[PDB]
Amino acid sequence: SHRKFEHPRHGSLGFLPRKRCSRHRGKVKSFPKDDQQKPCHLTAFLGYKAGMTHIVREVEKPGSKLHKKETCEAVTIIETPPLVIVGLVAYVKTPRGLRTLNSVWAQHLSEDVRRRFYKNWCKSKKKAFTKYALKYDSDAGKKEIQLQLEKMKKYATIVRVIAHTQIRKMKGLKQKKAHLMEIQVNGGTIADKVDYGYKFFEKEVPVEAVFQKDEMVDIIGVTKGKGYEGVVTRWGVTRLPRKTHRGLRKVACIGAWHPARVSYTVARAGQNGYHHRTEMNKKIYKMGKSGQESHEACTEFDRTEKDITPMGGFPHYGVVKGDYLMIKGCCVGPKKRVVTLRQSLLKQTSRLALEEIKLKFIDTSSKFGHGRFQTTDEKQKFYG
Amino acid sequence: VKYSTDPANPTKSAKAMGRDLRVHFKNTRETAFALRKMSLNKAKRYLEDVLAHKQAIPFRRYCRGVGRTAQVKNRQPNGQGRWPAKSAKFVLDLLKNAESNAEVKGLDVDALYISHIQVNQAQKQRRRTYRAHGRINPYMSNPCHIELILSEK
Amino acid sequence: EVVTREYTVNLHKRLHGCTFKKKAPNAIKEIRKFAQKAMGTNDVRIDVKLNKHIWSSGIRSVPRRVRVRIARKRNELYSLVTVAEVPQEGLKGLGTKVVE
Amino acid sequence: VSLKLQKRLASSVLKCGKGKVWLDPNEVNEISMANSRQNIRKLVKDGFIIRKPQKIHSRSRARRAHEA
RNA sequence: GACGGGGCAUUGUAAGUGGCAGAGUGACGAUCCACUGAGAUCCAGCCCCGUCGCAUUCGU
RNA sequence: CAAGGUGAACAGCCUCUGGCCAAUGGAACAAUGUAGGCAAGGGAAGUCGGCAAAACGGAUCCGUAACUUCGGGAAAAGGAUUGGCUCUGAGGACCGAC
RNA sequence: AGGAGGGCGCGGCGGCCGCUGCAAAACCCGGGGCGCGAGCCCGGGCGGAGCGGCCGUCGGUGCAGAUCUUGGUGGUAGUAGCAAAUAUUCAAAUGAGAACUUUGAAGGCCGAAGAGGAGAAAGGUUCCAUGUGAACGGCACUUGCACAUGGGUAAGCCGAUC
Ligand SMILES: [K+]
Ligand SMILES: [K+]
Ligand SMILES: [K+]
Ligand SMILES: [K+]
Ligand SMILES: [K+]
Ligand SMILES: [K+]
Ligand SMILES: [K+]
Ligand SMILES: [K+]
Ligand SMILES: [K+]
Ligand SMILES: [K+]
Ligand SMILES: [Mg+2]
Ligand SMILES: [Mg+2]
Ligand SMILES: [Mg+2]
Ligand SMILES: [Mg+2]
Ligand SMILES: [Mg+2]
Ligand SMILES: [Mg+2]
Ligand SMILES: [Mg+2]
Ligand SMILES: [Mg+2]
Ligand SMILES: [Mg+2]
Ligand SMILES: [Mg+2]
Ligand SMILES: [Mg+2]
Ligand SMILES: [Mg+2]
Ligand SMILES: [Mg+2]
Ligand SMILES: [Mg+2]
Ligand SMILES: [Mg+2]
Ligand SMILES: [Mg+2]
Ligand SMILES: [Mg+2]
Ligand SMILES: [Mg+2]
Ligand SMILES: [Mg+2]
Ligand SMILES: [Mg+2]
Ligand SMILES: [Mg+2]
Ligand SMILES: [Mg+2]
Ligand SMILES: [Mg+2]
Ligand SMILES: [Mg+2]
Ligand SMILES: [Mg+2]
Ligand SMILES: [Mg+2]
Ligand SMILES: [Mg+2]
Ligand SMILES: [Mg+2]
Ligand SMILES: [Mg+2]
Ligand SMILES: [Mg+2]
Ligand SMILES: [Mg+2]
Ligand SMILES: [Mg+2]
Ligand SMILES: [Mg+2]
Ligand SMILES: [Mg+2]
Ligand SMILES: [Mg+2]
Ligand SMILES: [Mg+2]
Ligand SMILES: [Mg+2]
Ligand SMILES: [Mg+2]
Ligand SMILES: [Mg+2]
Ligand SMILES: [Mg+2]
Repeated sequence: SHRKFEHPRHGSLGFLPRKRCSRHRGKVKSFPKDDQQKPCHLTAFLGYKAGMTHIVREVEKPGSKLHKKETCEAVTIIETPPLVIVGLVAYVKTPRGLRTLNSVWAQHLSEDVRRRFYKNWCKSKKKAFTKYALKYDSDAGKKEIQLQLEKMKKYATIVRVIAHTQIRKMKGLKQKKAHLMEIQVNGGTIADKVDYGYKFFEKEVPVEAVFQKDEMVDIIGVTKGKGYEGVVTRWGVTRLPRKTHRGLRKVACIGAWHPARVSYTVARAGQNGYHHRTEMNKKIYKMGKSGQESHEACTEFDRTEKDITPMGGFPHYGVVKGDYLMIKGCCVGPKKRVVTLRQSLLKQTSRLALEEIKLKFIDTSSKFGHGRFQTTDEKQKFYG
Repeated sequence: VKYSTDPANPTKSAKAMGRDLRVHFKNTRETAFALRKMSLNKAKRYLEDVLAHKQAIPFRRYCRGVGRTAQVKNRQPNGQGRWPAKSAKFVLDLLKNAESNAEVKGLDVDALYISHIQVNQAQKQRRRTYRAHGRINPYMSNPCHIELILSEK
Repeated sequence: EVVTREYTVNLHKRLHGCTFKKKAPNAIKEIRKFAQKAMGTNDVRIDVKLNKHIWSSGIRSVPRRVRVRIARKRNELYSLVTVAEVPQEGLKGLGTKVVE
Repeated sequence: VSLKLQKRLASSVLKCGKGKVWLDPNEVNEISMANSRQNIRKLVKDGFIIRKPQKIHSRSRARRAHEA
């Protein structure tokens, strides 16, 4: 018989299976559509989640009750020091889909990125790319490099840069192995893309070359793991009555007599968390550039000299010394987790997209307690 | 005594035997399988490592409900392995008996390997257990016979 | 080699979240683990006065920090762990010290 | 070298509980060879077997509270 | 790495010494005040840096 | 047979004499259990049903309805107080205890 | 469903004809055949003392079932499980072997209508000493309410008895 009352189903079938992600670094599953009229540029970046704080700003939005009034907003800090370009990858079209044409690597690769090619770096002879580097010394070897680049200009339809992070700049990460990813170039002609990506070899590309203030971006990462979980927390089903024999944290009926099988749509217990997620439309509130006034947490209204890092450091992270992004709201994953930042796939012709953010105050109180001072200088002057 | 296998080099081989040994047959069968053509010195070190929890024994059959460890990941990609101490100590004792039998024959302890190892089921011994509603159930051990031949080549 | 040193063991962070009926028994096991890593000897002997000190507040309240002396001696080497003398002003500023 | 017979005999000889008998840990072999109540007596006179004192239960607090 | 130092945080002013402070009683005496936002704890999954250490396999 | 303290008390809780640590051990803290807790705002909307839980609780003072077989109801209901310290008064025997 | 005929096989008895320590019966075999078939014949092995065929006649004479009887054996499965009664730790000794035995120290519990000290029923040697092959003490044990060898219960007044 039909169910007595209607309620919508718990959870989405569009994120199935709720398993552990097969990767740790978030993966771009689709780059923005290439517009060959625009200049050559990168479409993605890698960063690390430092922590959260809250800001105060005055809202300019006609028709809203918040118009000309200040609002408090939680922001996530993502430390994004510049990436190093170490290679180029070309793709050609094919009736089966895109296919890697060839790749060209730079002569100098740091040991941080070379650790990525080893399970046990310190037990090995560290021979990776040692003979490849010899093409840049002879003259027949340089001929191959130029021939590979010319093949890229003639046959490729997609050109991507091979870039890695400078993971040793963040000492609190306690990691020497860099993160490596492919980033698409989305401007100009194929010859323009190849020339643009080749001039960047062994060079640092800052976050300001990819994103700007007040832009909506997509954040890709793996959420926080939680291990084996029951249906009440994993799927959000309701608890049974207190009187329930053999426990109350289950789904009561897991299916009818027919079909004589359990369906894939019924909530079951299993892994919760550590899933790949692509979250879009996160606004950039600030770009903190190392060696500039924009790096400090002082605003035009607050002239107090303070750093972005809260008192006592970012809990479980450390001190932010490199370039960073302030982003409205929450972000996937725990602290220290590597996050992939991608340009929006759609046109951002909206008021929230086109709004101009002006910060009034940045909180730098300690997040390890009920912090009440904005700086260590203020705390010491208070106690004498 | 006739074993199930002849040495095929009786002058260059030594044997050891044990009947009705009070150790689980299923555990000892896996231990005996793990050292089938092993050299004598590597077999001794492997069994001491099992006693010391440093090397696991792979459980291939008689494996239902056995945990996963990663110490057994080589030569058993699924982690199913364990450290049967009693079954390892009983085999170690037999290995020392055959080793001294070889020394009497004068064969060198080096270049000695297990050419034959076999675990057979002994007659079971009876004990008792008590169940709900005044019922009695069997409570049985499964002892085994172990045969062992070391050969030079 | 034969050497004698004085260490301060932070038992508070080693026993955080431990079950009440096992806090003093686990402190003894952490002391053994500490000596095995500090001197490399798999044979660690805990002095009876050190056992009394660990248990002097019952099974529950193990001291947060304990100044111990670990003397590595030849039998094949073993470590003998005893209670060390605390100077005045407590353990502040006290690192690992070499005895004699 | 079990001394469970000597502790039982000393408990009877000294007229106390088994929990009050102290056998010299450095004289385990000398106490062991004793097997009669006469030998136990010779060990008590020598000083290898001792009746431990009662656990202290003070009445100081009850006296103080009563004066209050 | 182990201690230690600093930062950060929680609780709420330690022990001790001193006081012509203290209902009163015949030296006692709750409590109060000063040293003293003190003392204690703080990664165990917080942040930053003077003393001491440091076997089994695989050939496309 | 049957001790000390608290207390009205052979209540509960702690201790002395005496007796015991015998109940397979080790590692780790997933789901679901079992036993035991807390939870903002609401307060039975839950459920056949307040099931379960929570609230009440000792002592002292005040005060206590209908109905009644005049004995009860009644600890009805409803209020207030309670620590520590320093004292003060009263109540005795031939110096003492509450 | 049912009836009948002709055959195959098992065990005796009366007869006849044989075999076998130069290896009978039984059992085993990817050995070779005969018969539509029930079955039979031979080969190789094991085994070590009896067996067969033909005629007649006789019978406790042929199994896949009966939640069939008795015995043995699997999968389940090295799985379910060993979670009440707050609790152990250190050093030493003994021993082939010690988380479990003994000593000392420490930390705890029973809390005197007890986890203390003694009796009536009931049990019958479990009591004590020494020793230890296995079994048993649902992990273990050097250890015992196990096992083996010895020892131990005294009345005119306590009881029965009246
Ligand atoms: K229905
Ligand atoms: K949620
Ligand atoms: K519910
Ligand atoms: K398992
Ligand atoms: K003070
Ligand atoms: K103060
Ligand atoms: K659980
Ligand atoms: K209701
Ligand atoms: K016949
Ligand atoms: K009499
Ligand atoms: Mg409907
Ligand atoms: Mg895609
Ligand atoms: Mg029920
Ligand atoms: Mg916080
Ligand atoms: Mg299971
Ligand atoms: Mg049972
Ligand atoms: Mg019964
Ligand atoms: Mg610190
Ligand atoms: Mg850490
Ligand atoms: Mg009584
Ligand atoms: Mg009283
Ligand atoms: Mg009482
Ligand atoms: Mg039990
Ligand atoms: Mg357990
Ligand atoms: Mg509530
Ligand atoms: Mg209300
Ligand atoms: Mg209702
Ligand atoms: Mg309803
Ligand atoms: Mg109803
Ligand atoms: Mg109720
Ligand atoms: Mg009423
Ligand atoms: Mg066959
Ligand atoms: Mg016949
Ligand atoms: Mg017959
Ligand atoms: Mg019949
Ligand atoms: Mg049958
Ligand atoms: Mg039939
Ligand atoms: Mg049946
Ligand atoms: Mg049967
Ligand atoms: Mg079965
Ligand atoms: Mg199990
Ligand atoms: Mg159970
Ligand atoms: Mg035990
Ligand atoms: Mg109790
Ligand atoms: Mg108690
Ligand atoms: Mg008795
Ligand atoms: Mg006895
Ligand atoms: Mg047993
Ligand atoms: Mg007996
Ligand atoms: Mg009489």
